[PDB]
Amino acid sequence: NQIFESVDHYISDLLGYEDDALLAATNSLAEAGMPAISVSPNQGKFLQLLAQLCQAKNILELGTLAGYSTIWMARALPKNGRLITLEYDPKHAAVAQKNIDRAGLTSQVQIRTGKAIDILPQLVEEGAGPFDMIFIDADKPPYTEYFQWALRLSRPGTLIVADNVIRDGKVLDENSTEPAVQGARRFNAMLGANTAVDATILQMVGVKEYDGMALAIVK
Amino acid sequence: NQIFESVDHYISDLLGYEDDALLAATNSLAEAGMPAISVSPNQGKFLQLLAQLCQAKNILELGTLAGYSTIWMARALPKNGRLITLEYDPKHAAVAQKNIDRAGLTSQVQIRTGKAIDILPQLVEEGAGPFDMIFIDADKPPYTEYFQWALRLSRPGTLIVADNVIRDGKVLDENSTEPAVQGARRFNAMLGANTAVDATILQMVGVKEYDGMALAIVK
Ligand SMILES: Nc1ncnc2c1ncn2[C@@H]1O[C@H](CSCC[C@H](N)C(=O)O)[C@@H](O)[C@H]1O
Ligand SMILES: Nc1ncnc2c1ncn2[C@@H]1O[C@H](CSCC[C@H](N)C(=O)O)[C@@H](O)[C@H]1O
Ligand SMILES: [Mg+2]
Ligand SMILES: [Mg+2]
Repeated sequence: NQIFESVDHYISDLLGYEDDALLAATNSLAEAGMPAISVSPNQGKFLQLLAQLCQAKNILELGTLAGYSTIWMARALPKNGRLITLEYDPKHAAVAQKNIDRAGLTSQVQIRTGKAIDILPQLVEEGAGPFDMIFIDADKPPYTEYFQWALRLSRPGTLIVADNVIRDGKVLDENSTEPAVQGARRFNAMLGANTAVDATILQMVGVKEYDGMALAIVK
Repeated sequence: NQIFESVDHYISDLLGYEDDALLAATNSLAEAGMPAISVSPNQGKFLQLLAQLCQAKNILELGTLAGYSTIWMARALPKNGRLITLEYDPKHAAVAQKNIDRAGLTSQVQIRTGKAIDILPQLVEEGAGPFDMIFIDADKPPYTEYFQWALRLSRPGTLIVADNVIRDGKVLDENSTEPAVQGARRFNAMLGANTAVDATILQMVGVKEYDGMALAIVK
């Protein structure tokens, strides 16, 4: 439906201004054959505000892409704050690095290249946590296991956000053949069973396909 | 539409459990001849999570109705925490008081029966602030002025949430003659012009009509 796109433009015209660095991060996707699946401008503003509510000094992100979400959240940090972002595809990591450098965030953002499931245990061994806010936005089948590692890297009060857990309502389909839909359903079931967090799922509409984000606070 | 309602039920089954006090607050509406306009269960859980992220000890609410939103937020408070809620309709205030008593929240929730525009300057005279979180959800035309009073009762980092600021996308109609739509448009314009806060509007779908909430953090 057109109405959600029109209302998103109305909102971003008021409260979703994008500077050159964010517009250049979006423009970088097509040039590198990367999917146009960044958070929307209004979702970026929302993640920035959540980071401010957390008084975030240390943020962990799974799934960098071009660093669009990364720039929004890193801009909530104090100058001595750090965002670690994990990216499997070396092409995406190099594009994201250029975009972070253009944004003047080189000293605040560490891009680690590799599988999230390989790097998360390294972060625990290094004592990189606890993170004030964790954004889970990589491949979807392992969301459930990514959340278990996120808890190992959390403090009481840590906010864990997981993107793309509604998928146009396809999570209602118990017989879905789509691995990302199966991954979201398994993650959502895990969150429903979890005693370590208070959580909800926010349905989200706008310029992107109908979807949702899970928000979880570590008790 | 049906999909948004079905997905809302899926989410509330996982993460939106309502105890007897919440269900009794909902049931009180039809018995009392009150409009069925409480926040949804999943919106209630979201407000509770935001109050936890604020580490709220002092909460202000405009517009109590039967106290449904009030119960969700007051349950985030520590035992020495307080929520002040403003309700113009003495019948609504009496119904909310019974519902708050049933929830065991009598000691922590103060219902003030009168117009918010009359009571807000009383709270300033009393030094009742600052509030960690403010929920604006009363009559719609004066939302703009309620927000100015909310800033007078805020600290740096206060979260201000305003419900019902999208109204099924009717805020796109500059020629709307509906008081609630004009109130939302004027508030949204104020919010886009306001240099005292960082803010967004979240589009919302689910069991209620397509709408949205404004979220603002005081600088
Ligand atoms: N196993 C894995 N570990 C880490 N990153 C992975 C991964 N599998 C996929 N990814 C990456 O996850 C990303 C998902 S898109 C991330 C979008 C970004 N958070 C934004 O909103 O701007 C892609 O860059 C993809 O390459
Ligand atoms: N001037 C005013 N001052 C305070 N409350 C007002 C008001 N005008 C209307 N109201 C009240 O605002 C309420 C709007 S409905 C509030 C719903 C409630 N927050 C919930 O989600 O559960 C009604 O109870 C109405 O009586
Ligand atoms: Mg995503
Ligand atoms: Mg309302």
